[PDB]
Amino acid sequence: RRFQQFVDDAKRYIQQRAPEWTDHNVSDPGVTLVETVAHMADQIVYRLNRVPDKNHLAFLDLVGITLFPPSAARTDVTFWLSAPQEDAILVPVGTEVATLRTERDEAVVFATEQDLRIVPCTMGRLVTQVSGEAVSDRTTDLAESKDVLCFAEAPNPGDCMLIGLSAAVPDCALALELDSRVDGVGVDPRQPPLVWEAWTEDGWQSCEVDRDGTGGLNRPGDVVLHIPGGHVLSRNGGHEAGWIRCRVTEPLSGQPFYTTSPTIRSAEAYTIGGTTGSIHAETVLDEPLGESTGLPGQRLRLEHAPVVAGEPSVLLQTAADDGWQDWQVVPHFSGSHPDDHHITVDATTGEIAFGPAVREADGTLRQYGAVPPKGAVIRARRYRTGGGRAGNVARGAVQVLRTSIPYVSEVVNREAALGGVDGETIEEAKLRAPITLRAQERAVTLRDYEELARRAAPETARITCLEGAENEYGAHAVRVLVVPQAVPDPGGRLRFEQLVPGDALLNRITRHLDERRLIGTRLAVGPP
Amino acid sequence: QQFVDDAKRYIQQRAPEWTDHNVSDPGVTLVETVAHMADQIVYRLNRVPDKNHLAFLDLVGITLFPPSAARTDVTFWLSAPQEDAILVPVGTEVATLRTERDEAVVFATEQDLRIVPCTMGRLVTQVSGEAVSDRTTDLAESKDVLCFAEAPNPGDCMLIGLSAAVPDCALALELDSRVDGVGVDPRQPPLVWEAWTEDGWQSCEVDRDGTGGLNRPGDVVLHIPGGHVLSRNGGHEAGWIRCRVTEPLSGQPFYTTSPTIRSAEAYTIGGTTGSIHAETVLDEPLGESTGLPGQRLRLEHAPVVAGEPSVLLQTAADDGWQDWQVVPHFSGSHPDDHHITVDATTGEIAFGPAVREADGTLRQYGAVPPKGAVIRARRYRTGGGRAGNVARGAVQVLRTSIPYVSEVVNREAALGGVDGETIEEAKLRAPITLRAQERAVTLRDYEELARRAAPETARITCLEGAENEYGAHAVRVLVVPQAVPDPGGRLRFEQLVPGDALLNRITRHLDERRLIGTRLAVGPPYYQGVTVVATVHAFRDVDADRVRRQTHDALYRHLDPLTGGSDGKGWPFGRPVQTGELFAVLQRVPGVELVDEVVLHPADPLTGKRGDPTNRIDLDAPALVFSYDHRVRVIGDSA
Amino acid sequence: ASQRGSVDGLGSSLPIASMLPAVFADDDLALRFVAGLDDVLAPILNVLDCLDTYFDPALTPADFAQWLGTWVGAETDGTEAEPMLRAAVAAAARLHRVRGTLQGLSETVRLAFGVAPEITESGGATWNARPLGPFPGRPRPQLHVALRLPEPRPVDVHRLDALVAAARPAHMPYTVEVT
Repeated sequence: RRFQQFVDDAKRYIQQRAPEWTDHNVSDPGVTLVETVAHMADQIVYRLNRVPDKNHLAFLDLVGITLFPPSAARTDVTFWLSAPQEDAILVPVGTEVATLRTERDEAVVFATEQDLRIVPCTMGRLVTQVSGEAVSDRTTDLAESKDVLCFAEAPNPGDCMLIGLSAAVPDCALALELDSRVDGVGVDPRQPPLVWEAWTEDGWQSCEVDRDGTGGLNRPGDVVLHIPGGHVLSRNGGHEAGWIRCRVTEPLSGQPFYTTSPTIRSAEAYTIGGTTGSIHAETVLDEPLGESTGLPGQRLRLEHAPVVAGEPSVLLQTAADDGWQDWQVVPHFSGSHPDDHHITVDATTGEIAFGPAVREADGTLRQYGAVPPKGAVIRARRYRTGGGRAGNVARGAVQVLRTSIPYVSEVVNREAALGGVDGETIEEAKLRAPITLRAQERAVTLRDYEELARRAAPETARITCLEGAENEYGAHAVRVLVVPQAVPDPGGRLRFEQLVPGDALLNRITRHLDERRLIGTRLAVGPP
Repeated sequence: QQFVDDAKRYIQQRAPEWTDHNVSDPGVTLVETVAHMADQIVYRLNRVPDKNHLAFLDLVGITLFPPSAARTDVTFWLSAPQEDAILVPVGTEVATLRTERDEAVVFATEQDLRIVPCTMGRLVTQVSGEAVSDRTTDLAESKDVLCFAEAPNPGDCMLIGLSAAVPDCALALELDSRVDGVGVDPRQPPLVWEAWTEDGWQSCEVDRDGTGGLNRPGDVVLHIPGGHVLSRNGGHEAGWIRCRVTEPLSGQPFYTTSPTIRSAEAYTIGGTTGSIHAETVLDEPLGESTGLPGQRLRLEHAPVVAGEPSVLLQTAADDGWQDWQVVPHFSGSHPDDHHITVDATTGEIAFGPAVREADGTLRQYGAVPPKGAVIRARRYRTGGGRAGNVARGAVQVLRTSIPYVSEVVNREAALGGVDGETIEEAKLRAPITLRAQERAVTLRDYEELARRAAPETARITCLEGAENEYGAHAVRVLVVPQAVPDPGGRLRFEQLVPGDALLNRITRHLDERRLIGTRLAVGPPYYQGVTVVATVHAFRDVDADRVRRQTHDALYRHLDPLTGGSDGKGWPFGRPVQTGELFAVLQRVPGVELVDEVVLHPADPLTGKRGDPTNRIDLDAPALVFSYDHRVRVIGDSA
Repeated sequence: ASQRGSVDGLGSSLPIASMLPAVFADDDLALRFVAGLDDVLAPILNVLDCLDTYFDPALTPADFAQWLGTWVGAETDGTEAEPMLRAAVAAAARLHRVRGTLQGLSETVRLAFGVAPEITESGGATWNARPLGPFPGRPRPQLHVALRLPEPRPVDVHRLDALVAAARPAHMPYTVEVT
């Protein structure tokens, strides 16, 4: 707008020669450089006029604006293995599995969150069952010789098959053998939509298919499945194994069922892999920064992505005679005596600050936070990156597991990344302040009361706020009329029942307007 | 507020703290120790916090108030019944005397108006409650009948015929008369003149004329209001004109020998059309819009004048042009609204910006014009200023003589014309828009929003009123207009009551941003006059005459409504009137030795009544003291 | 005055010696003397290096804290204790966003005394699906402020009276009760 100018160029500083003091008659080749080498005033004057981004953070904090923080993305990491021999903790927490590195850029590295365990899964009880035919305490239909009849040959909606899964573990990939003698007209495996369940403690839960010889047992197949959570199975008989339900849906017009399904002869259950969720993160060790200048207010930057908001992700080590001194990060400085060793870090960038110093009245250089002595080497022992948009990895891209600790060989994610969001920049936040600072938030006048209802429920068609008339209680209360949306039929008529707003719609409107309501203004809503 | 506390003389000379050179004033190395450059740095360093304040102010988004343009009403007299057309072109700047020390404030005719050279139609006479029932035809030339029946009946009226009525001008109807017997004084005759309109009957003003009505032959120069339309009146198309007659009205002269009617002729002297102190810029394009959101555009005229259609931007829709609204801030926009903001103090136009949300998506506030569409600005208004308020309408180049029309007249002083606020003033406006955030709610807000609504008022303080019958209490605001010492000292009163404009204006701005459903009241505080009579004995070697002069005024200065009290500002609205606090005033007056006693009387400005003698006066909280003329006895051996 | 003089024992991020030419850096008097000139100019580079902290209310010197209050209207009059001012300026801009609301009176009262108050008023928020229902807030307006102070010195009532005076929305009466 109307800004003062603070520039006085360098050359017109040496203009101060003042040869009005006797016995000093010298030119370029004279030991008078202490005059010229004091040109640093040119740098100081130039630095005065600048208003860098660091200040713009303060006036954002001063007016109560919270900088938008960054996040990361979460995917579905699935392991693979070919030797299902036992059970143990084969996945230490935070196991790192990363995408392949190509010519383009350094690969993005993920990290697991929950420990995964492989399990030697076997079978329990397999019994013939049709729609309406309960188990009725039967366990040995296929454990003995002969064969078990798939849905009593003829299937129908509500039909099911009885399997057992010994020692169920909520996170594993299970493979089942379905050996059925072929009889009648064969069908494509995809054609009969055989939905698989697991009968969890909360009830039946669906399952997906990742093989061809599944359901449509025109040939003896090996159905594989990833276990969707824990379960206990409907314990009836003599097998406390886990459960999988082979429920059969209705015969679709294009996806029909065929009578006399094959009779299963042999079967075996054994797990293959494990599926878990991962959060985009990484751990970096021993990133040295430089040498401290021993001055207050030092700032250091890390040449990597924003740190991940968890436990203190920066462990600054300072060289000292006794060895390595470790600094603990603190949220904001506030109170920090010179004795304490405290630092400040930025979540959304690598800017790491230090103890700032101010000179109040009488000087005394009141120092908040200690200062590393001159020449000390500073290194980052621990560093947890992982935030940002660059975690929105394409489906089925992550392929290599880091350091190859366990027996596992192949890792792949079946679903694309959820998608993180980059933290807002200082420049970006400089555009929010004119808007987000003055968004009403008071509900004073008539126009604001009707407007605020829309922000609480944009789906509403008409809202108007009419003040409670005189000769009424509430100390000049207010009334709000809400008109829910509705299509009045192709027939040109609309039922009155449709005009009644939903109870939740009234509540969500009332809940928001209660907080921004002014003191002592009674409100009530409802259809006119 | 101070970063440094050094200067050029502040040289530390701590070289001895390291080295051993031991001359306080050497020939040379002291000169090298002399470094003014620090002084030229710290002086520039001290102003850094100020610079950060201005730079950070922009972040809050507050701007500078654009100047407002003074508006005036002017009338083109003709002094002839002719010129069936608009007379004077729009523009024709008029100004004051072009003195070399004060620049003449120019003006500009804004609008245009067309009048009709109408002729008098029918002529009728009737009284209150009785129809016309007269000749109604021949009164135009003959068949004389006494006017108003020579009696001041309440509601006597007179219809007048005017073919092809004039919706907007100043009328002048000739009704000659033979005046004899009694001559009624031209000052304030008891009649009311009204003209028919679309809505009904409104009062019509009257201008200067040489006859007082029915005292000498002559016409009357009525001021036809807007909305006047035509109707059927006998054999003419006459716009109805009414002449109410009132009673003797507490002694106002009225006649019983009223002169009759002689002839008729219409003159339609001139019309009315306002003008403002702001030039116009017509159809100035800004450039070609691009599909990007958040664009900024400039103009070629810096101080844009405020107003509801401040710019009136238009975009090239497929149907001519599509207009744009103007909003002070963009936070209230919508994803498909048409809203613009303008930094009118520097002529900058900014469209709607695009803001990223927490989800990482975009929330576009305000629609963006389609790519490749033409962006054009209909018109601006530049100018306005404090000097735009003319005094008495004495433009003095108000075109007294013109070859075309007789005269153009501007009597009533122009209003408005608020100057653009200074940048320094804005720093004192930053908390108000950051504390109140508009929409005044609490007690302090009414103390501040009143100033913003009308800064020309001297001072405002708001107070809760008497409780109502439903348990609440309507808000009350007190107004003290700026006062000038019109009489010989003290104040003349009747200036502390606002002229029905500050009451309307201040309340009007507040009422829109007021608590809903709560009554709002404004007015002046209570007043009561106090006269301080005493007796002070002067010294033995002083002139009591000056002591007599000094004692009266110095006593008065303590009770000033506008700048009284010990502080020297307006009274704190509730400080009781007391003698000891006046006793503090008396003792310090020059040429005094001792004081005998002080006597105080409550009083009112309406009359010369003096209240009972008392020392302590109970002054109500929403009230102010009134200082009056007072005398004290000065008995002493004076010189 | 403020006494913002030079500070002993402070270094600089721009040493005068480090900008000197080569060979020049070999002398004994030159290196020592020119280092002396650093002492007078040292603290100027400190405030330029650390200017962001000179604006944060939670850390900036006391003088600016009162000045910072005027930027956002913190109502700093009457406080003669530094730590009391520290919270007011930082928290001032948050209050004005909700000034006059339910939490507005409570937080401001809580801010001035450190204890959360108990308030009862004439208002509320309810919904009814029934057409044209009532609004049972209260028959007449009323505002009450109650403070559970541990040490009620008989001056808090006036302080609560003055403080709540600017908090109420100029619409309803009030009363002050202090433990």
